[PDB]
Amino acid sequence: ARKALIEKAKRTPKFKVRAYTRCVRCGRARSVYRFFGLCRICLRELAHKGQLPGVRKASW
Amino acid sequence: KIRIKLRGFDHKTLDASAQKIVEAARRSGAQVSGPIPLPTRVRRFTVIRGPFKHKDSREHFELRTHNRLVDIINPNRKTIEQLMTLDLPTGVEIEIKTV
Amino acid sequence: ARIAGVEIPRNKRVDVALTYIYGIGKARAKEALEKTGINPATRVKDLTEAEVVRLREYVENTWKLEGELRAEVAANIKRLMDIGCYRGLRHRRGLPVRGQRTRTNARTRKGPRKTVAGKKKAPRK
Amino acid sequence: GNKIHPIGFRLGITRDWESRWYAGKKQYRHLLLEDQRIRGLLEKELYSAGLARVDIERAADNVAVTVHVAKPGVVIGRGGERIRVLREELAKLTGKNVALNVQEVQNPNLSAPLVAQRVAEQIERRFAVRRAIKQAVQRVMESGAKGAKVIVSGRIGGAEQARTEWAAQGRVPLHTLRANIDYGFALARTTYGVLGVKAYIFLGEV
Amino acid sequence: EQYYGTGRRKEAVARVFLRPGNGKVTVNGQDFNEYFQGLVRAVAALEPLRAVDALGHFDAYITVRGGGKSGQIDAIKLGIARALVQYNPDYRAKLKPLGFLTRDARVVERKKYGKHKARRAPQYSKR
Amino acid sequence: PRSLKKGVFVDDHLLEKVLELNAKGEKRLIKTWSRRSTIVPEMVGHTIAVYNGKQHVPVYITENMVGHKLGEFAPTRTYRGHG
Amino acid sequence: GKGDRRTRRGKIWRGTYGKYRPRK
Amino acid sequence: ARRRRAEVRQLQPDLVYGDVLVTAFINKIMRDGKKNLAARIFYDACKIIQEKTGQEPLKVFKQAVENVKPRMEVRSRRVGGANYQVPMEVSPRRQQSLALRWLVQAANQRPERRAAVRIAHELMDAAEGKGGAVKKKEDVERMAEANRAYAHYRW
RNA sequence: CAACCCCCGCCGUUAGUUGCCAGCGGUUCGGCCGGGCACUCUAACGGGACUGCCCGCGAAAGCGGGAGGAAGGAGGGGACGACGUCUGGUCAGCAUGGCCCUUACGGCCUGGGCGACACACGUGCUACAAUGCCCACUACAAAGCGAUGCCACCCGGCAACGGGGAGCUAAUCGCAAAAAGGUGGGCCCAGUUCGGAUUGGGGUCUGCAACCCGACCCCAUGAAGCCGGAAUCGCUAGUAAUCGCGGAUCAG
RNA sequence: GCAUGUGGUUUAAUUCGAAGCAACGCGAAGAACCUUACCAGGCCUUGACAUGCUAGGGAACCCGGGUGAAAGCCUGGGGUGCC
Ligand SMILES: NC(=O)OC[C@@H](O)C[C@H](NC(=O)[C@H]1NCCC[C@@H]1O)C(=O)N[C@@H](Cc1cnc(N)[nH]1)C(=O)N[C@H](C(=O)O)[C@H](O)c1cnc(Cl)[nH]1
Ligand SMILES: [Mg+2]
Ligand SMILES: [Mg+2]
Ligand SMILES: [Mg+2]
Ligand SMILES: [Mg+2]
Ligand SMILES: [Mg+2]
Ligand SMILES: [Mg+2]
Ligand SMILES: [Mg+2]
Ligand SMILES: [Mg+2]
Ligand SMILES: [Mg+2]
Ligand SMILES: [Mg+2]
Ligand SMILES: [Mg+2]
Ligand SMILES: [Mg+2]
Ligand SMILES: [Mg+2]
Ligand SMILES: [Mg+2]
Ligand SMILES: [Mg+2]
Ligand SMILES: [Mg+2]
Ligand SMILES: [Mg+2]
Ligand SMILES: [Mg+2]
Ligand SMILES: [Mg+2]
Ligand SMILES: [Mg+2]
Ligand SMILES: [Mg+2]
Ligand SMILES: [Mg+2]
Ligand SMILES: [Mg+2]
Ligand SMILES: [Mg+2]
Ligand SMILES: [Mg+2]
Ligand SMILES: [Mg+2]
Ligand SMILES: [Mg+2]
Ligand SMILES: [Mg+2]
Ligand SMILES: [Mg+2]
Ligand SMILES: [Mg+2]
Ligand SMILES: [Mg+2]
Ligand SMILES: [Mg+2]
Ligand SMILES: [Mg+2]
Ligand SMILES: [Mg+2]
Ligand SMILES: [Zn+2]
Repeated sequence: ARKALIEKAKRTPKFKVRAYTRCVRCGRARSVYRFFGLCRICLRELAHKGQLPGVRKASW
Repeated sequence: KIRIKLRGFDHKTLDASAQKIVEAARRSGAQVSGPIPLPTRVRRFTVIRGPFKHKDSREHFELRTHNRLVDIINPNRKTIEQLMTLDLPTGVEIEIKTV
Repeated sequence: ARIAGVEIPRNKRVDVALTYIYGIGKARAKEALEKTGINPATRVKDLTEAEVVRLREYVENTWKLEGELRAEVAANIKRLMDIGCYRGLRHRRGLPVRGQRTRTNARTRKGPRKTVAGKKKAPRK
Repeated sequence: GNKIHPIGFRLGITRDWESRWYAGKKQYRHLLLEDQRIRGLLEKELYSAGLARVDIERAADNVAVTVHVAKPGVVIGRGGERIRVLREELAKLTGKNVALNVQEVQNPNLSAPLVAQRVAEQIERRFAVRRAIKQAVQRVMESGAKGAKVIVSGRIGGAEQARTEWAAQGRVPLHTLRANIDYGFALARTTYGVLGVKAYIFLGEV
Repeated sequence: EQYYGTGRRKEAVARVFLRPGNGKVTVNGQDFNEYFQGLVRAVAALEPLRAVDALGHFDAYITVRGGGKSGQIDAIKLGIARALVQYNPDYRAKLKPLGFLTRDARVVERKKYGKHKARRAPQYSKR
Repeated sequence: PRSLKKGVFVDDHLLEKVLELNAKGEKRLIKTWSRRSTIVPEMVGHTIAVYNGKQHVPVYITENMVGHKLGEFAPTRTYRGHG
Repeated sequence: GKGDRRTRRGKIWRGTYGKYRPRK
Repeated sequence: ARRRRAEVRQLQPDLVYGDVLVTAFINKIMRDGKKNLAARIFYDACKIIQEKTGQEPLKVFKQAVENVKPRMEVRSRRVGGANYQVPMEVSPRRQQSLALRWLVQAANQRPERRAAVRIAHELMDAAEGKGGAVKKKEDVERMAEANRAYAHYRW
């Protein structure tokens, strides 16, 4: 999550295919969930805080 | 004639709201097919717990969108004029299609 | 039953039998037994002498087969090396060609494993 | 790598979410990020007022941000001015009809997130860390509470050797699900580095 | 005129309808023996009758959905027993010995993370 | 291979330099970076230095080397053996 | 024969369809 | 089993003869939970047996087990030097279990091309007193009283 | 620790659509239509189990055995990790003390690399076949996913796929063939109708672009491998073994 | 035999961490360019991003040419709002 690449992330690029997601929070490139625009770290964190609505902890 | 779908995350509020609608349609002159429990669509998420390595521990989260149908056959006017005066739970979405 | 150069084996059904020729695999064979109209299920030693001839006609003439095919494949790789293209070098050095890993496996291309020395890891011995 | 976030565990059983709305896959992504931009700002702009929770309820193009605050005047402002400024700046960053109301945390001694903070400040202001804690836990039990616990961890004092201080009274049953247990976390930022304060407050068996 | 019993077994649900007469049996619009074409276990499904001696004194209209055919078998097999009692409450006495009224609680176990299979742990081998 | 509907791919700006070199009958060295370009029969007999990640290496184009892409003639990594 | 891309099993496992395991 | 003694599984009776032994054998034949194929390999092997002998396969079966059941065996003990091979008598169950296993294992050795036959033949041979089913019984019983010099290190 | 929470096993009450079909009316034989919610189910609240009952042992706690019961002695599985240990892991998620760079260790790009290969280990896939392999016909799942997408059905094509095009913001429309299984027929112990590496050739799709380095289809090639040395792993019941199915990330 | 990870070695670079159990289909729940942190080459220097400040020139913004692998570099025109 170097600063430039978070910005580059947003720049609509020369080709449709250099489209890639980062975390709306940390900017992490790698484990980013479509649906939240968050990584699997941030997901975990915000989920526990209670700030992802209707997101319960599973158990079956 | 009037068909109400009820989709929300919390099933207490979702179920409550649908009682507020089975009764609304009673005290206005009509018969009703009750609040029907449509199946519920779960979205799971399976995150590695730690930040770095350690793949052999995850945590399981889910996202449960609950679904209730309700039908009011023989739909009067004293019905509708008691429905656009309700709204009482926040995390419940309503969609009405006269089919 | 001498076709294409090689005696295909009797006792074995014709739909199989033809596989033993170079340019014939499962499909080309069963295509040939249609186009010449023959129950494939019958053994090779149970053929009309002229049934056999029909088979020899078709098979030997349409497809580029046997050592005559070994020719083209051979001189195809030969082209590639002479060209001096990547796939060329890979062919030359006896490495994989279609782009596999080489840090492990890649054995069918390099034959058996020429073990060499190596070092002492990780703490001491 | 030990204990579970006491809230997310109790969540849905004895503790509620800070955002309550529905959204399909299409919309959710952004109403989320929109909440986080709200909670990003009000958190910066209201540290002075001691703020516990930022509730975000939602309709359609409607947002009911309930802000839960120790000193509710500081949020309001003299004349009624400061709140108007927020509501406009909110409805700016949101571009929707922001409905910001204010709610008086009547007792900051039973708000974990606040107890946490009050300690962190104290730690930043260079106060004695051990005392700071016993005296916080103190104040918490004095006000009804059935159990409480504070954990400061990091470079305590100047300290080359980063250690951990902690203290508790009553019951703080982290395994008991029906236990209402408030958790809060504060981060103290210091010349020598950064330390973390967790505060657990056991509030009642349900 | 009929006697019902609802037999389930491990993601299978069987609907058993009993009507006295010959001995023939339909499952899902086919003959019992045509549905379970070459399954040995199949015969076991009609053990609840044979152990009260009412095989032949009945017919069966049955439907199953869910599970594999064997799962369906022990579900029918339950369902018939469940039905022989709505007909004759004294049959319980004959069936409970071999326990034909017992819902097999056994079912597929949740795959658990960090295993390959719920139990099948991944291999530790060498050092 | 490349789908047959969309023909073959050459970067317009390499194809450019050659047409000017052909429609003037000049045989002056070219340098490019686009390894990724196919080889139309228009390139034949020319010499193209191509990038291999470090330098441009000349690639005399003969007839038989047409179906391919330029990159096939400048390897990208350097190998000797293991010592 | 799950590695054999000329069988039903072959395509079953590769998740593809072909001559040797067609749709309808 | 460290706390309790493990309690033997009660098998379901066979679907044709009723003998639980039948089933026990069947299970040992099957693999990969392929119980249907197994039964078929069993019951078809009975047909060959009922054919080529005339009597009842159930009993040729229940006989071919007595003639593979080993009356005692060697187990292992280590004392004060190394490991002297110790003899020791074999329980009710362990006999029955060793038998079924050995029947199948060496039935599967036979040259016969087809399974049902291979079972049918070994299930016949052994039922008489020949074939490597018994020769691996007459083996574990051999070492029973060939190392009876060490038969005082017992448990 | 246990318990309060979730899932599974039995029954209840409320609920009848997009689910269900038991008797009945009409049928183009499709629950298709009438009609009905019985049943299945769906999913929200509840009941039920306490060593309660009987026998035996025991001061007691509790243990063994039996009866009724769907379930019996924690009924099966989950979530839940004590004070602390490891100067454990991570400054490359984020945050942060201190040190270091600032026309360079910052930033943009194009190309290359992370994919290199005398070799060695770790985890796994597919096999070495007849309790199998191939071809055809014929059954029985669950859980998810999808209106920028899933793509039914018609057409061209050996096929990947392409052109046309209906339904579906989805218990309705779709992905969707479940595979093992069943019935028929083939092969007959063979490096084979076992195995499907490797390579030659011809195509498809995505993508600005498949040389380095994509997957897929078809033809041809048909390597090692005939059950693995010393060592060594997993699992105690719906478990192991075996067989398919879905999803996240994702143009691929 | 092949798929992946790793040790090593090689390389202009083979980015980096993980190292007995508790590293090794692990961070990676998606490396052709992007990702991308490495290498080569061509580029920018209040900068791709924040809040400003002193001095001059400008409405903001919109479209076209040259050169170039792109980035960048040079250049032409339209436009005059608000207090
Ligand atoms: N985690 C752990 O405890 O060890 C487990 C296992 O890996 C051991 C490991 N074993 C092997 O390699 C063997 N296994 C098969 C391959 C080769 C080899 O034969 C090993 O390396 N042994 C020697 C080697 C050696 C001979 N000479 C120097 N300098 N080293 C060693 O290094 N001992 C150390 C010591 O002498 O202090 C070590 O720190 C130790 C302290 N206490 C004990 Cl006990 N061990
Ligand atoms: Mg940073
Ligand atoms: Mg991408
Ligand atoms: Mg764990
Ligand atoms: Mg601890
Ligand atoms: Mg700590
Ligand atoms: Mg399973
Ligand atoms: Mg389950
Ligand atoms: Mg693993
Ligand atoms: Mg698997
Ligand atoms: Mg150009
Ligand atoms: Mg094959
Ligand atoms: Mg003991
Ligand atoms: Mg009728
Ligand atoms: Mg109807
Ligand atoms: Mg319940
Ligand atoms: Mg007692
Ligand atoms: Mg507990
Ligand atoms: Mg350290
Ligand atoms: Mg890598
Ligand atoms: Mg090896
Ligand atoms: Mg066609
Ligand atoms: Mg199509
Ligand atoms: Mg089949
Ligand atoms: Mg057959
Ligand atoms: Mg060989
Ligand atoms: Mg062999
Ligand atoms: Mg165990
Ligand atoms: Mg899969
Ligand atoms: Mg997908
Ligand atoms: Mg590395
Ligand atoms: Mg580092
Ligand atoms: Mg990958
Ligand atoms: Mg790159
Ligand atoms: Mg780049
Ligand atoms: Zn993040």
